[PDB]
Amino acid sequence: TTPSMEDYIEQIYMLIEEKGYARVSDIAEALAVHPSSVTKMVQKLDKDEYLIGLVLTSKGKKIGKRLVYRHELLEQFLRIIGVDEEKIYNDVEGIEHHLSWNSIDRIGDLVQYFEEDDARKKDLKSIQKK
Amino acid sequence: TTPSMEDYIEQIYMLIEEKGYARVSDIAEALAVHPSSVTKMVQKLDKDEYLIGLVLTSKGKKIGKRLVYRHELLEQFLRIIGVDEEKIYNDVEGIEHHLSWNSIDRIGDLVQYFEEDDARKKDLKSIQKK
Ligand SMILES: [Mn+2]
Ligand SMILES: [Mn+2]
Ligand SMILES: [Mn+2]
Ligand SMILES: [Mn+2]
Repeated sequence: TTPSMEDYIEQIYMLIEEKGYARVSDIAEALAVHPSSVTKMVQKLDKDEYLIGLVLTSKGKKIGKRLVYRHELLEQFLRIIGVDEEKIYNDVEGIEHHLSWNSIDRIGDLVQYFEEDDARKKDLKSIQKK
Repeated sequence: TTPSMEDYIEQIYMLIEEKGYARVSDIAEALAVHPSSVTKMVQKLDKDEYLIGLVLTSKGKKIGKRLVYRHELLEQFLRIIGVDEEKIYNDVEGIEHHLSWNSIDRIGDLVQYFEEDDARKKDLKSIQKK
């Protein structure tokens, strides 16, 4: 659909999960945008049936859950392959909305690959040493 | 060094390697943008000393070479993990300029990990089957 719209749904979903609701102020503060800009996006999200304070439609909820899943999987992926922890978040934030579901699912299989045998993680770590 | 600037340097570097030179028209066609947009960017890259008959400076060449390496490595990464070939290019294009060097290097180690022992690739493929 749209990276910005997705980023908003992701943030709105997280806020609802964290607080039980999503205030415009909290959205604007989390995205570091002006509250007026949030107002415009919300009205658009409303028109597109992602939501109706504000409440997500089942359509918006399904997307939010997917976006959180993708963010979490990507952090786990970068963490597993050894990226410095402090750099993981910004990298995930910048690539998460530009990956196809095919890539996401293959990354999921990759994470599973390393999780079923610690020897694989060690072998990968050895390569980093080289 | 914005993502847009990097994408232009990447394209300019590729055109020079492919044809021996980079015409505004070819850059405009490759990026699917208006020539005025290209001109504005080129003037900016000139001001920032990446280029000067578009000719890259050593600064621009170093970056261009890195960007091509990164693009190729990212395609190999998605390829190795099983992403459908047809979807690889668009994914790489959208994430390549949003990954830290730390992530790129660890992805490089990951690619090396699979390339050095095909048994690892087979094991990864078995998981995709589950
Ligand atoms: Mn996001
Ligand atoms: Mn995220
Ligand atoms: Mn690019
Ligand atoms: Mn590229």
